[PDB]
Amino acid sequence: VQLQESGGGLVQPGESLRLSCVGSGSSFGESTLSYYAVSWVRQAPGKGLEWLSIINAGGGDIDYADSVEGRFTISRDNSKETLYLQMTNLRVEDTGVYYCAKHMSMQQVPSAGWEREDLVGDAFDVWGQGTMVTVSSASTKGPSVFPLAPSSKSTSGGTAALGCLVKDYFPEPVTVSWNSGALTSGVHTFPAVLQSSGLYSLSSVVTVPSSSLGTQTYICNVNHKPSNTKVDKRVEPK
Amino acid sequence: DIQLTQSPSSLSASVGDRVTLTCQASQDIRKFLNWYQQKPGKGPKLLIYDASNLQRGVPSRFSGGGSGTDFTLIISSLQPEDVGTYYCQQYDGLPFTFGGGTKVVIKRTVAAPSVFIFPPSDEQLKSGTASVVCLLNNFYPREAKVQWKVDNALQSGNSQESVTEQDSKDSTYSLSSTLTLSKADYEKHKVYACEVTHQGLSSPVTKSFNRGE
Amino acid sequence: VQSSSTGKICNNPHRILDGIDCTLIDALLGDPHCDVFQNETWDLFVERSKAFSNCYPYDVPDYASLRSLVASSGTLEFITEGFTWTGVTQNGGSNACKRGPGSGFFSRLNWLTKSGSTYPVLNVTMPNNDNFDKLYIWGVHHPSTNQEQTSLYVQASGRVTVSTRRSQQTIIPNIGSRPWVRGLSSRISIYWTIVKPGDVLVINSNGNLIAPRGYFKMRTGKSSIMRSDAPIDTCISECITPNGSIPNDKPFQNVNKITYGACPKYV
Repeated sequence: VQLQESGGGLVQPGESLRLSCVGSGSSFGESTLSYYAVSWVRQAPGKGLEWLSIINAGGGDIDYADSVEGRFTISRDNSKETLYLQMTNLRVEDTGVYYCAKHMSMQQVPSAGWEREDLVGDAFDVWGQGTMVTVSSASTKGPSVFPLAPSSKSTSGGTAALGCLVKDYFPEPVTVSWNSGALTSGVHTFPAVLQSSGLYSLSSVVTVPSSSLGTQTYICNVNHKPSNTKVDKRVEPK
Repeated sequence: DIQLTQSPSSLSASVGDRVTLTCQASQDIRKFLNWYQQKPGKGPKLLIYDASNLQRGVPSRFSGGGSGTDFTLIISSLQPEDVGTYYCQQYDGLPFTFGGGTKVVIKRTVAAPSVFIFPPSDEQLKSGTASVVCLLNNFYPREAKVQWKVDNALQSGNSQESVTEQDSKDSTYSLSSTLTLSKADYEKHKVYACEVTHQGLSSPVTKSFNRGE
Repeated sequence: VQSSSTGKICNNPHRILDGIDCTLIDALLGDPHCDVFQNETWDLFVERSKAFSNCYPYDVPDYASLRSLVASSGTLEFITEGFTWTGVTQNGGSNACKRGPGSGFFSRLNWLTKSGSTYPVLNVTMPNNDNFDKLYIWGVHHPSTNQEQTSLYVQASGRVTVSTRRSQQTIIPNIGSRPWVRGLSSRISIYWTIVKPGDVLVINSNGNLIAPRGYFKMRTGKSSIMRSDAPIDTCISECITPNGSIPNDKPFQNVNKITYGACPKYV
């Protein structure tokens, strides 16, 4: 089994937001996600993991954490192999990355009509990539992309450095690749920093040989999903 | 609600060191306890389930032990890839909780940063602001001092730093300092300099440029 | 010759137990809506036509024999025993067999699936050190696909062997679709085993076992079973038929070939 989350985005304090999680593939036997109990787990920026809610394979035996009880509703559609976490009355401190996480012990075999009477709720043997939820009052803003050009007399050792400055966006995150993912060696994408303006700013830099500069072409593809932004900025010498 | 306390909160050891992480519990949780390896910028992955059981796929060098309240997660020979935070997790009773965390870092020898300076692009000045970026690339240790000078005058309260996580192959860090100022103040001065101090450098390194050159 | 009936089965002198919505087999196994009949006794069990099953879909190879044996025993007195099912998950249940709000199963049966990723070869033994006969009720799950077989019991082919010194039964489960019954193509088949004094029940299986939870105390008395829709009444009548209680004063009768008690002979 593999998992993937969706539905995450920006919302205002008090609003509602549904998160989905689709399971795909087969584990031991040919068992899909609908054989298992799953839980939702979040991680606030720079904090630990917080368990939210659990649901048994068949949709029963649901429990919550005190932090989200009364507001959040966990639910599943096994015909679609999907789990849902409806969130209502959201607050600033609900901000973070939300994970889907499967408990390993098999809880049902739907085609057979078996159900384990005890909910084990043991180890989280499969996790999704996670989906970013942000609760604020600052609305979406797309990034400006500026080239960081390799200069004359830049040579430290026997290479040069160039990059992209991705400035003034909200909320997190942006993603950066180079040459459509053709270039990964020597790339560093720095963590975003919160400015005094309340907008984020970030840099991506890469080290390439001096002889490349004229002959080869270096473009940093920047994606910001919250504002539907997709820029492809070419970096050349000045 | 069951609290889990991990120890240490942060650690450093060399390649091939024996590493000991512990998790202590608010009460008797028998052996209903797991461990997880969160790598930087990635999701958690199961290492140990049910106190002692190694997960299929996870290296043999990782092991688990304990019961009741005390539990240990050992790395018999720490590797470059084994960086990132480790969590313990319990499921004896609801609500389920995790530990505070143990961030693990690799200790390697001194490596001096290569330093580069980048002027603001013409596209940026066009939008009424100037960012000057200084890059310190692939160095160790993490602690390094970056000083901005504008016409040789020491700058403060106007530049922001960012640091990459410890690289999974060679265990170095990289760092950027961004000097932000208005187009007006940028055009007022000529000489822009980033001066770097670091253990691996015998003496402080300066990269500088003159505006328009 | 008696050719007429009252239309009502008299509740004396024999102890009559009205099955209402339950057959005797459903009562035996512990279909949730038959739980009231746990540990009950009878001189005559009365099966109504309104009876139905509401548990996991099931059949009994040789239904009529097991039914007769239990009916004649005249009691459902169960005694749970400590069966040690090492290395397998116990108490499997189903939405097809609800008890209260949650999923359940036959109360006298123990559905053993895998534990972790392994189903070991079970081999338990249970001696009869009492002076009376024990009736054990067990079964075999027949999955509707191979996917189901390997999800529930690991091994691609199951096997259930329940035996005593005298007799032995080995069942190989038949993997394939049956007709759809309450949303389930799969089935359980029920088998039974009698264990005399000094004899030893031995169950051995590498899959598909629906295990027994204990035994039923066997007796030999005047007890029996009858299919009838005639209601019960507060009267006295020695002879009972399906068409109702009848006077036995006359030497013969032709009300019904099936009777219970001190009755006239059928013509």
